[PDB]
Amino acid sequence: ASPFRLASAGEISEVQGILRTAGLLGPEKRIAYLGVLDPARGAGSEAEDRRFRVFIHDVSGARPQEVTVSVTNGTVISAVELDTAATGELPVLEEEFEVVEQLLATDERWLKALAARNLDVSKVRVAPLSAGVFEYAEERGRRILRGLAFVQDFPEDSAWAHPVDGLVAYVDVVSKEVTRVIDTGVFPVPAEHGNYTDPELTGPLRTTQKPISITQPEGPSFTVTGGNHIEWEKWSLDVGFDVREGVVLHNIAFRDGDRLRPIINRASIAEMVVPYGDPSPIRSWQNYFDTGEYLVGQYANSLELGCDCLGDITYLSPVISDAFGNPREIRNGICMHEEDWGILAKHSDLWSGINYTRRNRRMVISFFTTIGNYDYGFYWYLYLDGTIEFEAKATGVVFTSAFPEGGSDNISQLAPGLGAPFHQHIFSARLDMAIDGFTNRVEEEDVVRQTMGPGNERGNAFSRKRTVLTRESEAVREADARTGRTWIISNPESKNRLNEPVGYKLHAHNQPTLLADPGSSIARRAAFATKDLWVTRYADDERYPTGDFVNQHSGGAGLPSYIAQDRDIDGQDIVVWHTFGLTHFPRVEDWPIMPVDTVGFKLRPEGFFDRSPVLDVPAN
Amino acid sequence: ASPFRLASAGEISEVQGILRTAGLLGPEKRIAYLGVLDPARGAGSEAEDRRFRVFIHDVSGARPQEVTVSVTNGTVISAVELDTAATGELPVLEEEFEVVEQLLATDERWLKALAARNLDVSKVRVAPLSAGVFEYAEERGRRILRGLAFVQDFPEDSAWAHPVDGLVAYVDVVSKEVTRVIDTGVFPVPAEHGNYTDPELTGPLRTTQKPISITQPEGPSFTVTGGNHIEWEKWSLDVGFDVREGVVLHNIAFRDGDRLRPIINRASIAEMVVPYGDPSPIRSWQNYFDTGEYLVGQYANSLELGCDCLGDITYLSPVISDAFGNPREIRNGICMHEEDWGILAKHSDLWSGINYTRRNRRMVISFFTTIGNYDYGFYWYLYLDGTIEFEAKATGVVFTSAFPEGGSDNISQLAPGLGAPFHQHIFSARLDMAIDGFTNRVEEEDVVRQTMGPGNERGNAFSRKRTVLTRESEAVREADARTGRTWIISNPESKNRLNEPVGYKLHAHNQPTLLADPGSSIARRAAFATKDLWVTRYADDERYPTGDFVNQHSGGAGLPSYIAQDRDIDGQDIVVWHTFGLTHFPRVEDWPIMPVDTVGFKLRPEGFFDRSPVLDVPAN
Ligand SMILES: [NH3+]CCc1ccccc1
Ligand SMILES: [NH3+]CCc1ccccc1
Ligand SMILES: [Cu+2]
Ligand SMILES: [Cu+2]
Ligand code: NA
Ligand code: NA
Repeated sequence: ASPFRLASAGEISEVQGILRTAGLLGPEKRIAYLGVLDPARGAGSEAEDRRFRVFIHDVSGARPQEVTVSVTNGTVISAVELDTAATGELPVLEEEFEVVEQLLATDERWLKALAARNLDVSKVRVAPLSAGVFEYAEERGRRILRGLAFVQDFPEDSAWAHPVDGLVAYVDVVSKEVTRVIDTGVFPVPAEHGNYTDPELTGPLRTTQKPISITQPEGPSFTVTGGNHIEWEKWSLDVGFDVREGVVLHNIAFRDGDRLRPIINRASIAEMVVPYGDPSPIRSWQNYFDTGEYLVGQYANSLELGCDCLGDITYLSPVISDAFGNPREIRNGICMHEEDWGILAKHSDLWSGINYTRRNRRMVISFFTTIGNYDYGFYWYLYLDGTIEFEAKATGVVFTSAFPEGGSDNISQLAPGLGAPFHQHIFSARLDMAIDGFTNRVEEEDVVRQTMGPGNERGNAFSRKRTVLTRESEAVREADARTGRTWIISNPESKNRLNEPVGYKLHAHNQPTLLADPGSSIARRAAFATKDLWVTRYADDERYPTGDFVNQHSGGAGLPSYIAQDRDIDGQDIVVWHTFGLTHFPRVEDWPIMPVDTVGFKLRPEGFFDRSPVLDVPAN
Repeated sequence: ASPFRLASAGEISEVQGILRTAGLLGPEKRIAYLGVLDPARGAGSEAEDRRFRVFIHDVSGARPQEVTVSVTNGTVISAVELDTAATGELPVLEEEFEVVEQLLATDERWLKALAARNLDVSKVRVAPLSAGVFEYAEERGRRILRGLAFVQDFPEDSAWAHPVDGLVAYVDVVSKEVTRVIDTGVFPVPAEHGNYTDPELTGPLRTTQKPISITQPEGPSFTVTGGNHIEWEKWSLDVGFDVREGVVLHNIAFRDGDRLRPIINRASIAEMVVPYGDPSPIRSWQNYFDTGEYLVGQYANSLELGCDCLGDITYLSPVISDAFGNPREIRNGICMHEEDWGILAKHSDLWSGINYTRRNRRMVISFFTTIGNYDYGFYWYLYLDGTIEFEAKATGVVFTSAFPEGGSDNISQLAPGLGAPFHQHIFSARLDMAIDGFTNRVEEEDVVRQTMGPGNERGNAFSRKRTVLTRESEAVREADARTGRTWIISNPESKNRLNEPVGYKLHAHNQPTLLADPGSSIARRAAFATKDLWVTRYADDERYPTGDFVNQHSGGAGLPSYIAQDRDIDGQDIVVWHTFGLTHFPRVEDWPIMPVDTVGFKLRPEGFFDRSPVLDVPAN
């Protein structure tokens, strides 16, 4: 009954039928993106209109189309031809991954480069890398992928251990032309293997780990109704899934007594970028937006019980469309479980004699995605005390290069001859806030140091200051760890029992933002990544910090264009966009497969409740 | 057999006997501190000399004594009379907690202040707060406590909800004189109770939490030998316990193949300070060093199975001395267990077809302490991949005041009439490093941004720079979150297979340091807390960042005096002191008992190993 339910196989088949009947999905068409649209502001009409947005690619070279479909009424709502030279290309198709390698294997310039290196072309894998926008005028309006090569000594070999440096090719995947092959010189192909399942590399496996058993003899404390509605320890929310963003959280709310209080209308990771800091011409163009260009949701793993998710696990299996509009299930794509989380609160009082201890727990909602060499886990946590936390776990295999003779200022050496270019992993969380409703505002809170003097004779005082962000033009903010800077989202029209506005405080990790030169192509295309915090006024069509079509867009779309409208955000329907990321100088310990590193953020109640919300938690 | 074993009841009884026989422990003497001394550098003689350091207080007013005892040979090694006016007073005695309230209850000025407020003196509890050093010349050389009052409506009432503001008293606890009573005016005593076990406050307890069962059907993967030596997943270490510092980690080392490699010689939290930022004369003197002044180890809780520690738990029960030299056990004072910790490493490879997943776990060593209103958990974590992490968990009851009419810039309002002054909780970790041995150095690592130009035509490059700290005078460092600043401890004489020095990287949380004016008394006494990182050359007697006798020391002892020696630290036996802390602006949700907040730091291998150290972990 819920308009926020997951898309079903039947809905996707109906979309495919509507498009077919309308003449929009013939045999030369491919679906590059398909997703349900959220209800507009004002779904209180209960008139359910399940609408889907579709990006349709044309393999014959005709212009692509953005189509909106009403599955409820069986109609096409709108269909617009896209000018990709102006507004950007469609996301990379899974079926284009092979095309780079296959085209190159019959190009004379590529074959000559391999022959000079004594490489068998049947061993050479080619990574299909997004192109970006640089100095090649001939690429504007064309669908380009760039290719970097790795040697596979045998079919179960890890190709990442054998980069072929000094070589890169550009391919037009629609017209099937190799447009350029660039060979800056021969580098030795690193010879050591990186096969982390080879007993010669691992040695004998440890026998010292004894089992840890986590069970729930009465089952879990959360309930799932309607397929994707979760109720857990006064929290209520809907778990969505989008092929671009992955897991999306809707209608996060907290039952405070008899009253269901909204906190967040929609939470997602709306973009992620991995820019590389190696100035070599072979890789200086390399920045992939795994979300916006590749769509991380369509690469979600099936998660195995007792390996990926441990404990009493409830799964969701989201449905997405393949390139022809057929439904395909991602079996066990989302894991859902609660975890013990240590001490919640504890006091032994010298005067009252009362000893008091309570335990914490958190609800975990997660998925894993794999795009090429990298693997990422996305984890949302809900805590008993009202805290909401996000954590990204980065693992997989680092992207490699040769390590030059005489060293490098921009590459780490991992093994003899083997390098790993410096890079960042930068995320954008899009938080459509609804603190006690939709009239919200953001204040920047700084610690204030005070000088010794009158009214502060002992020089011990310190304070804090809050600055309201009133218009979008002043709502692009930077971190300041030294002054303890945080941001508070409050509802100036809803007060707690002390007559203060209710709020939530955003705690950032204060890691470095985008390091590239502000005049670079990547600074223009990933402008969101240059600042820690952006606040916009809510609009239906402002969904991604980089715009709708990231692939080969020249720059400036998304957040810089949104905030230029300079709209009123003081007690309005607002959206918080938080940039956070890891700066990765690879270490020897990251090779041949990298242990998880993490980054994220959290939101804690700030006078949202009238006292601690966990006084009613029982003793274990 | 190990010189790092825990003190036993028999050893403490022998210390008591040696002191008695030597004439040093008559009936007017009290032991204010007793602890075993670590072996000197060069214990390879195997000549075990178990030595104990003792601070002996004299209740008759004679000068106190520092005594060193050899329990092995049954001799007093040294006994020095202390000039407390010069070098500081001894730590607060547990038996002095009562004395403040009892003396005040017969003082006419105190009784008059209570009568003006219509307060029953039999209801008024008085907190025994450390005095610091301020403008009262008459306190130099005297053992002073200051008292702040709270009303207990009945014996099981939480007194913290009823602060008596506008009133403070100073007491000489040796001569039993009330030296001053200060009454700046009447404030209403907040009337609401804060009794978090009162069903009228909690409402009916939740029935929705179902059990989480964590068991180890084959027992734990770690072994304990010799009472306190731990072996777990290639880690080896000794767990010590000191009445001042609490849990101390010794000889942390990692078995890399057939070779046992040292990492950290001694790890402890060597100080902690809670400075308050309320400029009111009633509280502007208030800064307690829970470690240095009160000794957090002697207030360690007995931890209950299934409440404080959940899972397959191994306990230690450390032994300490009471004020007369009798052994007393802290039953179940240290919990020890391993925990599942999610995904360790994961990759699904598009070219090799291999799917690979491994799970992480951590070894946990923790204790909890309670000093008055506050409770703290100290957690050390060891991870499979070589990471070492510390986490402090702060909970308990916030220290309260009245909330003034018309508001305050330095106090939060928690309930009608009830305030909580702003404060910080600042810790000092003392890390006696031994990375692959004792020849170590520290480098400060910053991200380096690069400008668009020749050699960086696309403006994408970025790098890093490392600066060696060569002398103590340049080894007082500040955080810089914006440039991603970390610190690497390396051994320039031990190289990994890539011929780079082995190292470990220290990752700080980059929270604000001490906020008080640099000319204040607390900035001088807690100088360690003004900077994030200090490096000293190892010396036997340089144990605490604040000096040996913190109580009523005028300032400058400890780290500023150590680093003034300007010793060589480039490839030497060094000690890293890391300051980290929480800045606490209390929120309504912290009342009436506060949910845990956390802070800490971690160290990760940086080219310590020749590849990932967890390739030999088996599939679950
Ligand atoms: N992660 C997106 C870039 C990529 C895609 C496929 C193989 C290697 C790298
Ligand atoms: N935590 C050390 C200060 C303190 C000691 C006893 C009661 C309240 C406060
Ligand atoms: Cu990385
Ligand atoms: Cu606090
Ligand atoms: Na909003
Ligand atoms: Na050392």
